[PDB]
Amino acid sequence: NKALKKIRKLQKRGLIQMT
Amino acid sequence: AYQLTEEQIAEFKEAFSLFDKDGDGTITTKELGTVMRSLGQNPTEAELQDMINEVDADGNGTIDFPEFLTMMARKMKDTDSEEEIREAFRVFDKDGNGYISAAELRHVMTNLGEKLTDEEVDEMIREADIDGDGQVNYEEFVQMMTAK
Ligand SMILES: [Ca+2]
Ligand SMILES: [Ca+2]
Ligand SMILES: [Ca+2]
Ligand SMILES: [Ca+2]
Ligand SMILES: [Cl-]
Ligand code: NA
Repeated sequence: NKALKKIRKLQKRGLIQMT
Repeated sequence: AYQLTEEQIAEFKEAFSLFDKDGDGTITTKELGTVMRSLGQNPTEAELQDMINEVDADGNGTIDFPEFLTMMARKMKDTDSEEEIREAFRVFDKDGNGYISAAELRHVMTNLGEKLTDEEVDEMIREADIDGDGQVNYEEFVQMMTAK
């Protein structure tokens, strides 16, 4: 749950699109 | 759709700052490369330059904040879309072998600015690892990322 919420955080600030 | 709210702008600034480590308001190919290398990738200069060229409206060779947001507007989709989930899998799978390991997950999360405790890592891997091999494959990853 907490790790997943952190993954979502990375997605919503565009870091997956950048990397 | 994403909105330009104070909160969202702040999130985008956090992402920009991850790359712009000298705080000069521009992201260079060097800075892109440093981040990618921290994730187990080693893109060519050509690949890095191509990313800049996508939004480099003034042709100065670097990405500024407006250009970065233009990229985000163009690229960013739902967190549970197929293409965002596949791209997320590729990022966590540092070596491209088709499985995310605990070591990979830990490494990628900290280098992207969301450090996990070892307990958070083990918990995520355990719960997502349905086939019991200790690692997370793409199908397991999809399940983890979509399950509500
Ligand atoms: Ca910079
Ligand atoms: Ca530019
Ligand atoms: Ca791997
Ligand atoms: Ca597994
Ligand atoms: Cl606002
Ligand atoms: Na506000």
